[PDB]
Amino acid sequence: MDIILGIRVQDSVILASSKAVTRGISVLKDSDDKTRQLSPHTLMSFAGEAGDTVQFAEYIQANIQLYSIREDYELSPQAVSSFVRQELAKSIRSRRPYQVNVLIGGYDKKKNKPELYQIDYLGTKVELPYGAHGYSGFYTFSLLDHHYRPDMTTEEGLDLLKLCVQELEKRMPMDFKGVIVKIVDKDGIRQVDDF
Amino acid sequence: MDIILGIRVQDSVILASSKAVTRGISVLKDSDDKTRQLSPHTLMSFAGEAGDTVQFAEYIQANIQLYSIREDYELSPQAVSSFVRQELAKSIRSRRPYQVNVLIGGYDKKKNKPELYQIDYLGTKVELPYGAHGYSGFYTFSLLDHHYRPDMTTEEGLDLLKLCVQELEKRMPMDFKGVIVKIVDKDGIRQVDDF
Amino acid sequence: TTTLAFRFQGGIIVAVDSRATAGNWVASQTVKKVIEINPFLLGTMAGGAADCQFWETWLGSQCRLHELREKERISVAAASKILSNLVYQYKGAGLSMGTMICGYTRKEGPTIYYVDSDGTRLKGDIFCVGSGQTFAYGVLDSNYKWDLSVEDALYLGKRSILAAAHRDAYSGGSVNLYHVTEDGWIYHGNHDVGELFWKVKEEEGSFNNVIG
Amino acid sequence: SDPSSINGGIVVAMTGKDCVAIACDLRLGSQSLGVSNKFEKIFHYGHVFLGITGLATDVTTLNEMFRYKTNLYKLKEERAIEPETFTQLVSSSLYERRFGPYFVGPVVAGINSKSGKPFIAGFDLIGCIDEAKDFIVSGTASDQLFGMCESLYEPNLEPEDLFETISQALLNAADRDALSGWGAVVYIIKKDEVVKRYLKMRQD
Amino acid sequence: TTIVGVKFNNGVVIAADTRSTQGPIVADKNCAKLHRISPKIWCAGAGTAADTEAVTQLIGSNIELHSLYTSREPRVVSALQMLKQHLFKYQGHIGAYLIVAGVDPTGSHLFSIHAHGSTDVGYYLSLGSGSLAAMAVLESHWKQDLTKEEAIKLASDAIQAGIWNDLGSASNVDVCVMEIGKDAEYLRNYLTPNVREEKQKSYKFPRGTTAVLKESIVNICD
Amino acid sequence: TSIMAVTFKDGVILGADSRTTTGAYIANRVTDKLTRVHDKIWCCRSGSAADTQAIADIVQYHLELYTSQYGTPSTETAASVFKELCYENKDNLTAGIIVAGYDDKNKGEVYTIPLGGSVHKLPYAIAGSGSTFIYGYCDKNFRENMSKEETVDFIKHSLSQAIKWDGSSGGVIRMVVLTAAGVERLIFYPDEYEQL
Amino acid sequence: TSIMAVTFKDGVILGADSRTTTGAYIANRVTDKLTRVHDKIWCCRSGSAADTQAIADIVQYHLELYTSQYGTPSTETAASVFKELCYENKDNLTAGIIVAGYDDKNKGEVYTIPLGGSVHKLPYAIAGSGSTFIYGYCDKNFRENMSKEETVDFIKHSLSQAIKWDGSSGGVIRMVVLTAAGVERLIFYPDEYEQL
Amino acid sequence: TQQPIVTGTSVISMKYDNGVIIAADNLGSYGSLLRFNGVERLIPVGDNTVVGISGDISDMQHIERLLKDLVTENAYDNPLADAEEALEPSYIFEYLATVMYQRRSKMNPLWNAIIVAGVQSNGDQFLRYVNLLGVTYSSPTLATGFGAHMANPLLRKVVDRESDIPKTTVQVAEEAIVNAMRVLYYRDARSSRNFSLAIIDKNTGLTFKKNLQVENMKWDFAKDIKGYGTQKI
Amino acid sequence: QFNPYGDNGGTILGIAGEDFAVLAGDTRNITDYSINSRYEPKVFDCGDNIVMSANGFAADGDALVKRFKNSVKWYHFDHNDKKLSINSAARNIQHLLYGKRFFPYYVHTIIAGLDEDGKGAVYSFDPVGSYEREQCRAGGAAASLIMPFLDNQVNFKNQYEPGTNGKVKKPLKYLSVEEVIKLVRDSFTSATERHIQVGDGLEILIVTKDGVRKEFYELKRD
Ligand SMILES: *[B]([O])([O])[C]([C][C]([C])[C])[N]C(=O)[C]([C]C1=[C][C]=[C][C]=[C]1)[N]C(=O)C1=[C]N=[C][C]=N1
Ligand SMILES: *[B]([O])([O])[C]([C][C]([C])[C])[N]C(=O)[C]([C]C1=[C][C]=[C][C]=[C]1)[N]C(=O)C1=[C]N=[C][C]=N1
Ligand SMILES: *[B]([O])([O])[C]([C][C]([C])[C])[N]C(=O)[C]([C]C1=[C][C]=[C][C]=[C]1)[N]C(=O)C1=[C]N=[C][C]=N1
Ligand SMILES: *[B]([O])([O])[C]([C][C]([C])[C])[N]C(=O)[C]([C]C1=[C][C]=[C][C]=[C]1)[N]C(=O)C1=[C]N=[C][C]=N1
Ligand SMILES: [Cl-]
Ligand SMILES: [Cl-]
Ligand SMILES: [Mg+2]
Ligand SMILES: [Mg+2]
Ligand SMILES: [Mg+2]
Ligand SMILES: [Mg+2]
Repeated sequence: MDIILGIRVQDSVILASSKAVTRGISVLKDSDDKTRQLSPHTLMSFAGEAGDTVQFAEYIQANIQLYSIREDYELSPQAVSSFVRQELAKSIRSRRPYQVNVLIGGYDKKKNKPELYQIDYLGTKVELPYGAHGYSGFYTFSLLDHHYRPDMTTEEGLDLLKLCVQELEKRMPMDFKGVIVKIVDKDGIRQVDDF
Repeated sequence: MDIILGIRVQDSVILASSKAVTRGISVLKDSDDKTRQLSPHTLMSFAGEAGDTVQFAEYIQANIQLYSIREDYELSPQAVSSFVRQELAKSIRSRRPYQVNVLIGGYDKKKNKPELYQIDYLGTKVELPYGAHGYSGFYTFSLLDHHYRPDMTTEEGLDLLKLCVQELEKRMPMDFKGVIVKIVDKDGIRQVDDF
Repeated sequence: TTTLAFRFQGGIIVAVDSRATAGNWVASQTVKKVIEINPFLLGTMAGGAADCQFWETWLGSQCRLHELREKERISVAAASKILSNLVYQYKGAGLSMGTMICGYTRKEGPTIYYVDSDGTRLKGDIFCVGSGQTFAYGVLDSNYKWDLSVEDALYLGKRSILAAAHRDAYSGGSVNLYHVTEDGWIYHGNHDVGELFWKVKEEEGSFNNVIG
Repeated sequence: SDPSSINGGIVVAMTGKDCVAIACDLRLGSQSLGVSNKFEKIFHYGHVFLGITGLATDVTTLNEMFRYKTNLYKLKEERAIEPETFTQLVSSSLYERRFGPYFVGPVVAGINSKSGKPFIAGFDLIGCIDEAKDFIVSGTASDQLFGMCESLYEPNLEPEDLFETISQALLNAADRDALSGWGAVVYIIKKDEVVKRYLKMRQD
Repeated sequence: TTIVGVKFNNGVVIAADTRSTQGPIVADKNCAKLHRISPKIWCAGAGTAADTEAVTQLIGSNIELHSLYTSREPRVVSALQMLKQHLFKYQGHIGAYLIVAGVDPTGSHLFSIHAHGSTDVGYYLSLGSGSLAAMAVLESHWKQDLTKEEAIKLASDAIQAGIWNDLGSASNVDVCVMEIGKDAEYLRNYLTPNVREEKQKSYKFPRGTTAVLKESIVNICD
Repeated sequence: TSIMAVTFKDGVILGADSRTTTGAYIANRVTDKLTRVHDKIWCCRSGSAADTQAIADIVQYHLELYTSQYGTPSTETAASVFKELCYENKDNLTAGIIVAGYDDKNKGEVYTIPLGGSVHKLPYAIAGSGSTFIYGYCDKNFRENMSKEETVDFIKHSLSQAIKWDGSSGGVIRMVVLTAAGVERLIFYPDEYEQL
Repeated sequence: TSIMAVTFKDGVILGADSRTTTGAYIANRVTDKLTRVHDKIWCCRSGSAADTQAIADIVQYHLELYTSQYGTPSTETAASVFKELCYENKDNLTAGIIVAGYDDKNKGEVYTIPLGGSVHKLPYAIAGSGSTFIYGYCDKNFRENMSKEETVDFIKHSLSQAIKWDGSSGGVIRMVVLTAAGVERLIFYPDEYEQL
Repeated sequence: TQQPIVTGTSVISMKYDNGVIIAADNLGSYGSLLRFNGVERLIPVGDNTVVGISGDISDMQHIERLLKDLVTENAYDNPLADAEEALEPSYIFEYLATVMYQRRSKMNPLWNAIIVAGVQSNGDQFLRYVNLLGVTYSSPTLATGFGAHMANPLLRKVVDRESDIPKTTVQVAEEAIVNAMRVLYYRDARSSRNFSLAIIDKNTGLTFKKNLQVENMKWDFAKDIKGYGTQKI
Repeated sequence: QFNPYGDNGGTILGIAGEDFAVLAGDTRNITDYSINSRYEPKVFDCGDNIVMSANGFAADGDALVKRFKNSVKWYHFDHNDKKLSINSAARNIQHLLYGKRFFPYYVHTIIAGLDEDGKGAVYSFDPVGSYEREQCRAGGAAASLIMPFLDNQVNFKNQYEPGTNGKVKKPLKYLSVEEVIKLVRDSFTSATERHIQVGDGLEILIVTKDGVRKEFYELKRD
């Protein structure tokens, strides 16, 4: 798919992901949720080749849910991100690699810290304060470089995210039909229904 | 460029043309007028390869304006469309052809009739009640097939044109930044400033 | 390459970077991507160094010949169109140019034209051209207003290039500023990014991802 | 397309008098787009230091692999691995992927705990050992680094002098490379103390 | 790379240069291109460096185990056969071009192996980018019934021809001498044309020249 | 490469040049292309040196193991082992081999195995890049039941011309004589055969 | 194609096969590849039939006009006109021509002009696809100052072998004799030359 | 753009104390076929210059005619054609070098490598190279094709730099050239035993030697070489 | 297919002083792994106190230099023996290069001399005519090795003043001709070590108000 953004503020991680699904000349859907909850305090957004994106996300989801049941314990975002990276790093040298780029937004309940990880289809992991995949970063990183702070509130994070989406809506050629925004914090995961 | 539409109603021809100019990854402009007045009662919209479009349109414009001064007389839309077709038909077998598709909307003052001509870069001319170039027709011709009449008013033509633009905005992947609409009738050419 | 130019209350702001590359190799950090066509016209340079340099200094010769024959300053529209018509003749041959022809005349006021080696000629209020154009657009679009002071507009243009110099690998070196008014252009210095970055970071409180 | 120059980055190592130094930039990008300025390329397993340039996913993978192997080595051998031995382990491990290699340019640096002798070594992506006395370079600005090292370097430098030489080699080489920079780290290594310094450099 | 092998009346001598290159860049100014397969069997290698090192050690390992199994000194034809059959297996993808030499209970031997697995026999041989310079010297000065001292000179003269005239060859000259009845003598940097020349200047920096942001002690201990 | 094998009254003689080339560079000017797969069964090799060596080595192994179980093999049997390898691996090989041997029962026999892996029993055979230039000469001058001296002259003259015209051929002319008497090796240097 | 020209005591003789092929189909089995550019200057044609005809026609025109102005041209002059066309148009031609002629001053002369457009004056020359197989035979059997009958036998035997081995060559063996006596055409059929 | 058909291999040359030597074999190859065995590839221009040409023979014959025409043209209205205004090696070279680069710039090159060897009016030795690309260079030793790889190393052992030229005699130089020609016959698959050699001395003038042969060849050691490794018989 | 271009190796270096300028370049000429000449001059005196070098494909380099020298000659004829200023020469060369924009001179051109105020000047060109006045510029094969060294040792990049720790830069003091020649020699000695196409000899042309002087130094011949 197209645009997926992530921003880590003081006490939460915010993921924004486009709603459009365009197969060639037609926009088939304008309300697609490009994300999966891996665990109560860990969310993963994704974008890449059709089919592979969802197949990969649900495969990861299942594995983390299996771990959670076996140990009666939630893995740290760092641990989940490392598991995901390894799967992609294994995948890139497969017969047919997963063509999927992901952002992993999680709240570590042990450290009481939000954490954002950006991983591409090669298995290239980086922890960031804010991240993006595809052409999104080309427009949005300049704004985030200017406006971002580590001590921002969730509301300020959302306002800065609106400024990113506005810039994308102005300068990007493709109509991505807005974004679904989700917040990950100590209380879990919730969706901002008005954006 | 991208989307150009034309519709011939009872007493006028209406041309709608997208405002976006996208050079690669960025939308450089969102207020571009993809049209030239060839004579007081003849308007030509255009779309194709960058540079060629404007270069061709202005070349045609100059030629028709030269004719107008020499004869102190306005050529019929049919005559202008035939001149334009010949230039493109000459062009297609040139060293470097004009990669330009045009719609010519004119009001024939002699016959008191609106006339719409669709001509592609090969020099393929057809007179139509409504026309389009590029991927626009794929969405819009079904609506026009259903809703169009030869006896429609200009206001009804504009309402039917809004329905076309709405469908394009819903299903086309590219954000073409709306359209500039222009009406060609017995009183000349005018622009609808609110659309 | 990152170049920008935008219209506002106090005329035009033009800001460019200084980097030139050959693959991953940084060939130069001291390139002049602004050409002073005359006391009222500026041209920005992006793409092929030789193509832009050669044809923009040639453009100056044509503009000079115009005002000799017509006893009048050439319009920004006419000057830009001389360049666009020229490159259009060479279309397909492989010229690589992304330019902004910026200036001020009485009849036009402050005017900017985007001229392209594909033959594209566009009039507008804001333009960013080059490999780092997207980075510059972000800062510009979120802070632009018509009612900006020459001082604030200059800083915005300078800051928008800095943003691009940081993120774009093929942009950087230093920032050249120009301000175009009713009485001509005015150079506003060369600003090394190696000093400007740390200065802006400290004073502005931005760039919190980098450590310093 | 070229895997060794997608992410970008550099590593350099130098020997001094009873000391070694290893340094790296902090950039990780996706071609022209800079992504991270905290991507360190130097790791250590006990007292042996390993710098790795090239494709970032492999940099990460190999680090995790050599941590894995040096940890088992230690459990069985009941001692930490030495630079000379680790060098052979890196070569072995790379060559086993001869026809499906890791796209990397590793650099080993450290001091032998028994002899006290300073040691550096470089490799190609498939295991060939370059065991230089003076210096080792790696990455997208290796040509630049070779020129800087070959002119600036002199033998038997003291730890605090070696720091200046290697830092200036890296910095000026990175500033002539579009895909290197965005910060830098220098490790100064002595027989029983190691100092890590982050350098201030231009952020473009 | 210039590598050479010359037979003499009571043994055989091997030689090589010491340059390694990535394109036009010099990677190592003192690469050791002479390898030990067994104590009295050495081979010189050109081509892909990792392949020459790896294939030389693998066969060296198997030769050692074979020697122990058979309770005998290893032969040169055994190394030759093991090497060529391995290189052939990989249809030239293992870029090892070798000159194999040694003494064993059968006598003294000199061979060459190409990456595809073809072997040759001779009294004098050369491989590498500088092989043509070296062979021109060998074809001009070789005679049969050489002494140990004459053969070493001929070999090192051949290696010099490559050093000067071939851009892929430079720096020092390594030699190894395998004589019958004697221990093999590996002559690392047998010839060093004299050196680098002192540099007009010293570029040692003033301490504090480099700007620093942070410092910390690294915990290497357990 | 210029190779040939010729049957005569007392047995068979194999002949070959000694040039190995990498493009236009002569990598070896004293090559031995006459190789032994059994006491009195030899072959002439043309094409890839690596392929023809590997094949010959495998054949020698097969005939050595044959001999240990069933006694001395026939020349026809040796040719069949060559054929089996060349035919079954025809996609991956570039080998043109002439097999020649001496039995007491069958006397001198010659089998040629070109690129495809086909076998052809002949009175004499020529192969290699330089063979093209001596098809006319060899056809005109060959006779059956020649003497040893006549056959040596025939091979010497034929390969002399092949060498003269083919750049891929040169050096010395090696020959191997196979008779009841035993195995004799011959060599002829440029100064001898060039003046013919 | 198998063509050759041979100088001898009384003059020169040209020889050629008569096969024209389109792939493996013999489009013409009775072709005349011996063509006349002047009374006693002829040529042998190999390569493209269209190219070699066009060239020969142009040469005949040049020598006809030469003769009208300056009298009978030399064989060397004819070869130069061939060369000029073949050399200057080397990118667009596929022609291998042998020029042979008889002067009273110079007697029999032979010039060969291969693909590149170079000229080579020789005692005798062979060309065409089938020439490859008779380099050895022709080199061994050619003598200078042969008789007419010896030269006819030399050409007949040589082309017989060239035809035997080359599939692009065949049919009849045509010959043209150039002497002071005049111009004599000879022909030799398969039944005659195959049994040689 | 073309491809070479009938070709000539190495041309080797070197300076010595009183002049220059140049040599080249008499072969005209046609791919792997050693087609023409009597080709002169050394072409003298006057009594002070020799042009050695390798590569495409048809282009060589064209150049040969240009040089012949150059001599004729220089004589026109020139009373000093056999004296002060005679053709120098430097004139002949520069002409060829101009033609070669012009032809490469039209993408229709003369597929050759040329060495102009001669002695100037003031007695100075002239030796310079030019090829199909119009690339030119001068050195105490010059060689084309395989000669560059095999001959130069041998000739450079005699004259390694400019200061070795006055110390090198014509006998030593000729000896080195003749040895190099032997080595090329051992190792170049497109060489012939027969060759031509030319000496241009400032005292004795132009000495052009034809029908030379490679002699004193070592082949006897071939008898001892058996098999390709393990074979003993 | 015919490739009209070639690579003759070599490396050049121009440094502008306060009242002088130097243009240096090695004297080695190569193709692939072979040396054509150990002494083939690459930097030329073009008259009017201007020195020039066109490094890369020697045929195009020689052609360009030849044409520019010719341009100087005709500039004298057409403009009453007026001296061609270094800035005027630079612009003239841009037009020579760009004239072949669609079939370029495959060379990196540098010129050096003095400006009209008597100060040292160096101009650098790309193959298709883009140019810029610089204080320092290396060109050719080993340019990537040398330029960073010059950024550090001529413009004092990344160098600060001890004690201040990154706050105060090393001041940009002017360099003497003796100091510049040391940097040039060390640059070419370093380049020779790590680049195979660089060596044999170094020739430097120094330009002052008094005229053009030459200096020659040996380099390693391997
Ligand atoms: B900029 O990147 O467009 C820049 C502008 C120019 C005026 C210096 N161009 C370059 O850096 C180009 C390469 C390039 C990089 C990225 C996008 C487009 C083009 N470099 C050159 O033209 C050049 C000129 N001389 C020497 C080396 N490189
Ligand atoms: B010599 O040229 O044969 C030499 C032999 C010696 C070094 C073992 N070879 C090399 O130096 C090779 C050249 C080469 C480059 C690229 C692909 C294949 C071969 N060098 C290396 O293998 C090499 C060594 N270290 C780092 C990188 N490459
Ligand atoms: B002969 O030319 O066919 C010869 C016979 C071989 C058994 C020594 N072959 C070669 O010389 C081949 C190349 C070749 C030339 C002509 C036709 C077919 C093949 N050479 C090699 O196999 C070779 C060359 N250099 C190194 C190793 N092997
Ligand atoms: B001979 O084979 O070269 C022959 C000589 C020609 C003068 C009659 N040429 C041909 O037969 C050619 C094909 C060819 C075969 C072998 C080598 C080169 C060319 N044939 C034709 O030109 C031809 C075939 N069919 C119709 C017309 N022309
Ligand atoms: Cl062999
Ligand atoms: Cl015909
Ligand atoms: Mg149509
Ligand atoms: Mg940058
Ligand atoms: Mg060398
Ligand atoms: Mg037939």
